[PDB]
Amino acid sequence: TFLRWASEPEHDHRKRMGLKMLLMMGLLLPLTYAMKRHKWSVLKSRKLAYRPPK
Amino acid sequence: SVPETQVSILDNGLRVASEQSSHATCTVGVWIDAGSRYETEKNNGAGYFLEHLAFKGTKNRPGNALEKEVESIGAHLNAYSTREHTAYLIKALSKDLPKVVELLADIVQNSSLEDSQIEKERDVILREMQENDASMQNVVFDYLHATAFQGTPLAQAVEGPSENVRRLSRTDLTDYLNRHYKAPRMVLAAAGGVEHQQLLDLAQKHLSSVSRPCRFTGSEIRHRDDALPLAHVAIAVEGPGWANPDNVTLQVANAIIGHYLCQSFQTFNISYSDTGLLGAHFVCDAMSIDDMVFFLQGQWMRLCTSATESEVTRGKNILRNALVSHLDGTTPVCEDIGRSLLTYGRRIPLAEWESRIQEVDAQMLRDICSKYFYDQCPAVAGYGPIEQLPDYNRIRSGMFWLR
Repeated sequence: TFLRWASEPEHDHRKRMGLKMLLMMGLLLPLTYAMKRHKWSVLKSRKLAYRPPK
Repeated sequence: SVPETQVSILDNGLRVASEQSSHATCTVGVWIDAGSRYETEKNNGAGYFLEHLAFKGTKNRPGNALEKEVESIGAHLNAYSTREHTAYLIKALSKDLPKVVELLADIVQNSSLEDSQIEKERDVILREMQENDASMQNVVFDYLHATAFQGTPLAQAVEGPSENVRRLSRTDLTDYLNRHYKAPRMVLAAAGGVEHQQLLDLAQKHLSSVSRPCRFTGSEIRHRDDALPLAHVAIAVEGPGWANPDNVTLQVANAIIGHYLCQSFQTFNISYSDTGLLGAHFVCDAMSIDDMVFFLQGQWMRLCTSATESEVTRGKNILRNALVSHLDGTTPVCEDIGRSLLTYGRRIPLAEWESRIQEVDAQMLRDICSKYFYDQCPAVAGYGPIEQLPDYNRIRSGMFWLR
């Protein structure tokens, strides 16, 4: 355990950063996905129709 | 001291209004609260096709002998149909006032729809529609109505789809006639050299027999046809309606907007019963398309944010000078009178219009413009080479400013 600590004194600090990163990404990924799906809904609902004058 | 429009509704419900003027020529019309908004997609061209059939003879005056009568006094006979109102009006002399009223009585009741004529007027209507497509601005405004009022009876056109036109019969027409021609929904309007008591007596003599959720939708419709030389684009937002007074303020704003870039700018405030379309219909070359827009949207946001007193005063003067719409001419006034009684239920005098104009200042103009233009979803209708016409996100983002 000590040698491990030696080889990475920041082990603890990092894991705290990783926990904050997972919480922030769990907050931010569905919200950015919702913004993308808002701004892409317009097209994803676009209905095309071909009306040759005939 | 505006000449008052004396009104005399009948027990049947026929409001009879008239305004007297020096003109020895008088215009008399019948307004009916019946348009394409009252049609239920199975009779989508009934009002238009009845408007074609209404001058082709009645029971008492069979065929062209009827129009021979309106040639005999030298009178002019006109009719029109909108999405909410139908009008049958005659411009004549003053001394021919009784017979004209009698003629109008036949046109609203006792009318005769000949089966022979029905086929002939179907070919007329069909052909006109088959060539109506030629008029672009009509195509663009119909597209704007369709995409703004999808799923409602306000999307469907006055003419209707060729389908219905072909598939229509006397009985159907008879229904529309017998259903939407009720006496309480009718105004007999007269303007010019007419006496109100004589007109009331004539309405009592004839015409005394007449029987007794609107939603806007923001959507991008784009009819691309690159062979056309010019492009017509209309952008609108939801209007307030007939009875909402800030229409007056919006009219001033429309005035202030005026028309400054690519040619063919314009502005409209079309009003229906508690709804409407307020916007602009420009028409232009491939490149100007966007900028004009960009241009146009900037002006709207300026009216939402930075309206000054000088342009408000200019718009008020332009609107007042626009009261000339009322003017004194028999036809225009009569027409105005016709709507007044159908929409407001009364004739608003020009002094009340002047009071509502002079109470408008810059602060309430930018307040009402922010209420109706800022951060609103518009309806867009384009026809022609409209590839450089921006799609809905760019127009929607141009409907507000980040500053």
